[PDB]
Amino acid sequence: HLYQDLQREVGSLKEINFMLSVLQKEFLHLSKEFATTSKDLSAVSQDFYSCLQAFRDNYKGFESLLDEYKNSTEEMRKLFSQEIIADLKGSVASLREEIRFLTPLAEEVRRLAHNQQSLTAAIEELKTIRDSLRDEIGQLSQLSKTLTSQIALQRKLEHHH
Ligand code: NA
Ligand code: NA
Repeated sequence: HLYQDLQREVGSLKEINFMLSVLQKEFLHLSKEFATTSKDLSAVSQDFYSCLQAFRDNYKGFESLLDEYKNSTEEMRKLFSQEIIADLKGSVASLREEIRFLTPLAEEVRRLAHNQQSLTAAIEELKTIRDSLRDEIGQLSQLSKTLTSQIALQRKLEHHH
């Protein structure tokens, strides 16, 4: 019931992995389209590729962590503290909300540029989203890395049985 509870809360990680694959390329494309129009917008759009790639690099690790929680022992669950579970839930929820904001901005920038409108607010929003995603994907990455290492060490120390 704990695993079915957290899994419901976090949702499909594969869905996030796929959507970030789509969006990282959409924004690399945008970065090439505007290289000679807005240096500033091109730079932030290019930044999004590596920012989103960090989640994909860690995707197998995140799925593995969820599986470990699914098959957890009484000793393993102590590593899954309430603080850590809350951090997992809140960073994944943050990713989903940020993606909701990020998705329409590529076309919005294309539309603004066509009608010669100011790109300032779009660039500011893209910078804010990039920084937020960097923070949350990095927190998720570190959380998963630490927990998996702790689980491995606990199992290694149980090997004597
Ligand atoms: Na596309
Ligand atoms: Na968090």
